[PDB]
Amino acid sequence: GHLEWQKIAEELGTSRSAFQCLQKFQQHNKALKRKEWTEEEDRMLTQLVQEMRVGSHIPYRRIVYYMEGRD
DNA sequence: TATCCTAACCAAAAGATGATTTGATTGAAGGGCTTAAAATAGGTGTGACAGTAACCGCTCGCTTCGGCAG
Repeated sequence: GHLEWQKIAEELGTSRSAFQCLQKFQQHNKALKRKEWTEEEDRMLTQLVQEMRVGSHIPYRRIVYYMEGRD
């Protein structure tokens, strides 16, 4: 279930640890790197942009702290 | 589409990696000692010497100045 990555590393059998396995998976996890879009992400992105943006300047990536699976 | 992620790459903050320059240290030498001795030749100031110097709780005895005396 993408959980207990110590067990995942042990099952891998190449002497990897949980942290390395998780790092590699997250760097190649479609669920994390959101090529997709969701309604709540769009709504909250619009809300934060409208709250903060002045003129043509918006906090393009500082919104990522609030919305998951982004950069 | 409006917008984004962030694979691989461009612009900028910050975060870091080694070579070079400047602030700082010091190793060795100029130097200028030491007592230890032995010595002739010396000059006087000064510091003892010494002196005067000066400055710094109860109960008797004794006395006087008037108020009548002479």
